[PDB]
Amino acid sequence: TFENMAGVFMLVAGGIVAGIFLIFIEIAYKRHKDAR
Amino acid sequence: FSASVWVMMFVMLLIVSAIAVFVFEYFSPSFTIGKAIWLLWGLVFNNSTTSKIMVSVWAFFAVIFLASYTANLAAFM
Repeated sequence: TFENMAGVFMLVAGGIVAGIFLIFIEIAYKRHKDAR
Repeated sequence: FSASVWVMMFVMLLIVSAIAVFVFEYFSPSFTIGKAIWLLWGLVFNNSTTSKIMVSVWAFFAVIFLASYTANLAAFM
């Protein structure tokens, strides 16, 4: 509806998508280091 | 009682499920078609390896949505 619950959702959505984008590359680098 | 617009959140859930399935498929390097949907629908709701753990962060949004839904249903009567 209005800005209230749109914003309260988009903040956590941005946090989750940033976490997904960071964790993928982090675990990829960790796996590459482990299997060097 | 909930989703007054009735057109925003009901398609946001669909698109977020679609992108979750897409990223689960992309994480191949268990089944994307069957298991991903079941785990997504059994994680948000009570009724029901490494890649699953790192994407289990969606439980925050799941519990927030459940709390908001139950609060709205209890306070809109």
